[PDB]
Amino acid sequence: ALTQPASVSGSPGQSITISCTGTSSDVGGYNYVSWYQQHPGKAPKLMIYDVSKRPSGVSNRFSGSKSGNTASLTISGLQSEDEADYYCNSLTSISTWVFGGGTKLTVLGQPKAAPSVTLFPPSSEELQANKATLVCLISDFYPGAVTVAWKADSSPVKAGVETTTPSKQSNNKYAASSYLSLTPEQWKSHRSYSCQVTHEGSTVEKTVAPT
Amino acid sequence: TNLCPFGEVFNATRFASVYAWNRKRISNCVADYSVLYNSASFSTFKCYGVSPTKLNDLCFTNVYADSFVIRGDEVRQIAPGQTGKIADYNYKLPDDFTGCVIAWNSNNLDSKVGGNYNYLYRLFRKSNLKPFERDISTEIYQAGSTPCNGVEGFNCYFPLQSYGFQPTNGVGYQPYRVVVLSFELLHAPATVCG
Amino acid sequence: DIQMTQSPSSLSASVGDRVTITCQASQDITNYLNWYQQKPGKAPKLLIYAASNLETGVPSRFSGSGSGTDFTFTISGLQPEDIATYYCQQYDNLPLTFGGGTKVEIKRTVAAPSVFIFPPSDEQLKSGTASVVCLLNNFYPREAKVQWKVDNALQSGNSQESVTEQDSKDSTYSLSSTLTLSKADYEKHKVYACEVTHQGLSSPVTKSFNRGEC
Amino acid sequence: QVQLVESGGGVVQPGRSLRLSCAASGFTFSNYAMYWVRQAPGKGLEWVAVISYDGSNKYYADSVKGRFTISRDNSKNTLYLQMNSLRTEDTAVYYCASGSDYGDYLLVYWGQGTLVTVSSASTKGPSVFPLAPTAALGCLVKDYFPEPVTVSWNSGALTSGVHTFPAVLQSSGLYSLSSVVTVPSSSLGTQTYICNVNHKPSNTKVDKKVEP
Amino acid sequence: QVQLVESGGGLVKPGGSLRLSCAASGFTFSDYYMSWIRQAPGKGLEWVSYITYSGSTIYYADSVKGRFTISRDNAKSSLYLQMNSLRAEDTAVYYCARDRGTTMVPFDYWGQGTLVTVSSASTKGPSVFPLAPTAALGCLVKDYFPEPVTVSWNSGALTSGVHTFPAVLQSSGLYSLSSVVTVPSSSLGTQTYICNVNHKPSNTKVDKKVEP
Ligand SMILES: *[C@@H]1O[C@H](CO)[C@@H](O[C@@H]2O[C@H](CO)[C@@H](O[C@@H]3O[C@H](CO[C@H]4O[C@H](CO)[C@@H](O)[C@H](O)[C@@H]4O)[C@@H](O)[C@H](O)[C@@H]3O)[C@H](O)[C@H]2NC(C)=O)[C@H](O)[C@H]1NC(C)=O
Repeated sequence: ALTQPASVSGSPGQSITISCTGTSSDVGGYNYVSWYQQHPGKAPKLMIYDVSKRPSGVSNRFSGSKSGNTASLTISGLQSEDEADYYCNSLTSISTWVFGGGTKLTVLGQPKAAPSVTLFPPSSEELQANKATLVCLISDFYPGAVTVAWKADSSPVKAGVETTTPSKQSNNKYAASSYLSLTPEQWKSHRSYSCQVTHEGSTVEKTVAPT
Repeated sequence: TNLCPFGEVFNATRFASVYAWNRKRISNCVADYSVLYNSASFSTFKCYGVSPTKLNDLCFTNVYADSFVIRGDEVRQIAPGQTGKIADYNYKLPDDFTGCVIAWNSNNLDSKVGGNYNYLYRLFRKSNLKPFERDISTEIYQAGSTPCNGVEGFNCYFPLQSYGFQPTNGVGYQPYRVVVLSFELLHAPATVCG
Repeated sequence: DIQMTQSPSSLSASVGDRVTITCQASQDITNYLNWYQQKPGKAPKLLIYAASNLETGVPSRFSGSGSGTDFTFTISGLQPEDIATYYCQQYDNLPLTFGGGTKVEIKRTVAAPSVFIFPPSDEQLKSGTASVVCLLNNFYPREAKVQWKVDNALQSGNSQESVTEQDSKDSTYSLSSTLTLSKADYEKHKVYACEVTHQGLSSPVTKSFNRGEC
Repeated sequence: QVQLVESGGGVVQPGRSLRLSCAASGFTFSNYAMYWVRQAPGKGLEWVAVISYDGSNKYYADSVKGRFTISRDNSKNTLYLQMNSLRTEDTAVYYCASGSDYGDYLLVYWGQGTLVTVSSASTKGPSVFPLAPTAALGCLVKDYFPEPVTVSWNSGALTSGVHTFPAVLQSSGLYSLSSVVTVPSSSLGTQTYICNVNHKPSNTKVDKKVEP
Repeated sequence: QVQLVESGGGLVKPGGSLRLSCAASGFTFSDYYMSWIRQAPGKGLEWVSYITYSGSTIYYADSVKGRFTISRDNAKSSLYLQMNSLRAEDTAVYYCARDRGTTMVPFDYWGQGTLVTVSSASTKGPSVFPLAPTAALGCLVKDYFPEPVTVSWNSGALTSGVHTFPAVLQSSGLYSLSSVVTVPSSSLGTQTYICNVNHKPSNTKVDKKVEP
């Protein structure tokens, strides 16, 4: 695989550069550049091929280049719609094929959003089947930063946690779920279980008690 | 008072191999060669007898158009008094050549992964090729003593072989299209001008 | 399947001599034969193709002819570097085959055999065996006799001769007669001598030594 | 018009085989190569294989080499895949590549793509339970298989405050999804909330009445 | 300039298999026939195989049929050969021969060749012993296998007055050669010398001084 930045961000109207680095045998030996843009869940679209060449239809604002064993793509005048992934590609004269990697771009227009966290005691029907999965539901946070850390009475707990990668929700924020796997003897013997989340350093406390 | 259909010639979507090189007689135009000359999209542009700028503002009576696919390393063979595979057995410009030759990279159009088995070039022959001599014959030449009987075998297979054209090749090992111009003068009035 | 016959199987002559090799076919082959040259160790090289044509870059001193079934190849004047085996092969029918082989030496008047003797290396003595060698360098002709003598006792049956190919400048021969033994009996014996009885010699000369002295 | 339509596929078991295809129209199918690109869920892309323009030459990714076969047909303009010796890692959505003109090995037209998963998990119907404590409610669609199950509150009546969370695959093999409603405590008891769960691979209707 | 470099080789068990190659240069490799000729140690030549330009027609020798195969590759400009069910008597130096080239001339510059053996004892390396006394010098290599072994004096610093004897077979089953060098004793104690052994089947490069 090649080298790509795992993330990148900027302000609307700025100009950003993204790195696509490989070895010398493939990208450094041929003018065989190829860049792409892929909206979430849609089909990719060709943007740049072999130096800076653009398929008929894409605007001239896109621009890319390559140096040594490094390929570079430069955007001018960031916009909200251009906030999407980007992929690079080139030839593989060792009789194979290879792609660049992953690079998520996020043009930040709003500063930050605080999460909306919800906690529920396990359903009465779940406990009857010797099951107690404490579930804490999180929503409305931005950017994509949320980790789960369940809080017992007086000791931290992370046993059998289902940690999630933040997914952008509809209102230009993110949202997530949780599932805590402790034994029923852990669920009832505690005084009050608390749900503690971390989003961009922000924490909102929600506690549950056995009723 | 119409232009020469250079669009369908150069920008054609299909080309014939060199031994079966195609020909299109063209005449009776108003000609602007500068659109190609200054296009600067051609990796090579030479010819002999008249300079491009001086020929653009000049009248001529008859011109032909021919085209095929060769290899980059052998592009130099398209010149008077050259030698090699193509010069000997596939195409040989006369010494007093008065046409024009153009060639550009077409690795983006004609090459194909795995090797393009379409275009061909003649390999052996009993003699040299005359000027503009086309030889479509796939007749099995017999340099032995036993009868040939058409089948391909121990003596002198087809004088026809296909390039590889893998895209992963070097510069000279990739196909460069070519269009050979021909400029001649006769007693007929000049039908093409600018 | 068609058999080919080279003739003769051996040949010797001095410088400036003219020699001729002959090739006779089994069935009719008009003008389809080649002539090769294989210097020892190296790879062969075409000399004359179609039994009539001169390869470019080969000295014009080679030439042959023949047609139909009987074919001949001639050499105008030998040279101290034209010493190599020669080969011919059919050129028409599906199962190609080559000749049989023919060597071409160079004949000289005579050369006196220079003699040497070499003691075994001490590290080989540490290994536990004795491989003594008697050198005869830069002599002629190739035939010669070498005889060992240890403590006035003739030794034969455990010898081993290795002869080099003839030279290209002076066209001489050289033999390295090696008498390999164990160090035990080699220490049991003290005096060693290899004796040569060559034609060019007038008397049997013998280089010797004494173990432990040198 | 220049378009591409993939054949289709679905869930399969490991070690088995499966065939995929791709429909073409609007261009000379007989004059271009074909490729196939796969993308893991929420990750990068990966080349799979190539096929020459005339069914002559073949290539394979070092991971798939020995498990796949490609085949085309200039008559029906129909390209064929055959994934053999199915592995669960190969689970991805596979894209039918162009081989477009003005180009070479590179890829342009990029038909939509068929999602195909490989997992020997127990297909279990959705069992729903309430999520009861700006107070919120919810329904618990836990331990189901496969993905996905669609939810709807009051059959298209509640929309303000609906989010989809990452219900990442539990290593046991069954997912667990839910639905949320963020509503002030003043209107919790007035109106009712019903979670219309529809597991369309099983076509079941399961409901529950959550109340704080 | 026109050359023909051959691939590797070495020991092969009886009935085993091996792949040979023949890289090319200086000529359009797609315009010439190919053929393979073998020569046992100190015997006559022998035709084995013959392949046309496109792998369309194939010929073998009646003694090798059913066991040999040829191939071509117009891209890599490199001829191949794979031999299976090896007989012991196949041990020879298989060359790399073109045929009936573009002009007309047959069997042109066909080149060096690679040894191929059929035996199974070991792949051990040599040991050296010096020899010291108008005298001469030399170093002795002994009990090595398999052939060949090239030797240079002072990394080929000396070119005249040097001799190498062609090795023979020892009764144990190994080879052993010898090399001597002569010089006037004027510079006996002044200059020093080392012979450079190179046993490619084991790469055991050893050197050794020679002084009384
Ligand atoms: C063979 O096909 C070619 C492709 O159609 C023909 O080339 C077209 O010929 C026209 C004749 O004038 C050229 O014309 C001008 O090009 C400029 C530059 O366009 C570029 O700049 C714009 C921004 O202004 C950018 O968006 C484009 O992507 C280009 O980078 C235009 O501004 C003019 O309005 C005018 O169109 C074309 O450039 C040329 N096409 C190409 C791809 O170069 C060619 O003439 C044909 N040959 C024959 C003999 O018919």
